[PDB]
Amino acid sequence: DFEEIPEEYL
Amino acid sequence: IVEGSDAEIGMSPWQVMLFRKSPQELLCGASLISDRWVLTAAHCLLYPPWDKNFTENDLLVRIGKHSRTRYERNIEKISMLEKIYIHPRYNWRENLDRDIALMKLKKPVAFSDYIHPVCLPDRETAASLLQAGYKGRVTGWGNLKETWGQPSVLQVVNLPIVERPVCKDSTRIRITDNMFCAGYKPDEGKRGDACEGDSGGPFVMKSPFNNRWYQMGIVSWGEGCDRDGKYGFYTHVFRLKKWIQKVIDQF
Amino acid sequence: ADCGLRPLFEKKSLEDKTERELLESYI
Ligand SMILES: CC[C@@H]1[C@@H]2[C@H](C(=O)N1Cc1ccc3c(c1)OCO3)[C@H](c1ccc(C(=N)N)cc1)N(C)C2(C)C
Repeated sequence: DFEEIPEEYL
Repeated sequence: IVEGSDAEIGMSPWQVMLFRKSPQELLCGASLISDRWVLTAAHCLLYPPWDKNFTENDLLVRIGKHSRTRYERNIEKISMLEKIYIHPRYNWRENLDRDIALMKLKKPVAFSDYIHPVCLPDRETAASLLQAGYKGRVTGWGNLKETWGQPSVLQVVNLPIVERPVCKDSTRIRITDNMFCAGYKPDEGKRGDACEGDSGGPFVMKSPFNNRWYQMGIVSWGEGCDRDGKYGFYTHVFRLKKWIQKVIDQF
Repeated sequence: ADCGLRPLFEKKSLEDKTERELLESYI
């Protein structure tokens, strides 16, 4: 259920 | 947090979320203690019996949050870990003695209305506030119930520090001077506890002398959540402060 | 330091809804 985080962070 | 309440915006601006990258989930709570250092419980990152040993690259810290699951655009900041430091005498075998760890961030986090460090106690802060019956505050995004759900936003509960013999008498685990326990006794009727997912988050107290928030404790352990006759146990921050300074002074 | 002083409470002299409970327990 966690909203996706900006790709950069990952 | 069990029998807690929704936090207010900016109520706990030092609250940190330890977030696993893949699979994307909440790892633990933590605390911002300066622009590049985060404080958490050792067991959040290292617990061999369950084969837990997270590396810097396995996670992120999320600061400024309120919502548990939302990416809080323009509010939250997400930082990468430069290096993890675990107390070398953390006793994961017996009782979680010295349940404490530091994480250094890759880049300083910018403070904001939502992001702000908590103070660490000195001897007199500790001597003045860490008294049975004095209440502290615990915050986190952990479970709302021992078994069954999860919160949509950050939860908060205030709980009184408990007399050492009562802490002692509530458990078979051997208690050390580097722990304290907090919570209401069955007689008091009021309820509340930390629970799964709250680990590593802060126990804070507001000094009546200088009106600042100090982090006295770290959510460490307990048996179930909000059970009658049981109490949450917290790492004694002031007692481990020589190590905290040591690490920050050195690195 | 400015540690421990929240921008949206202490710094603007606002109290959150339950900090008095804390104060009230400090004797
Ligand atoms: C990884 C440790 C886990 C941890 C920790 C918790 O309590 N553990 C069990 C424990 C306790 C004492 C010990 C020990 C293990 O090894 C030696 O002594 C934690 C926990 C923290 C607080 C509370 C509570 N206040 N009720 C409830 C739970 N849990 C949610 C886990 C993540 C499973």
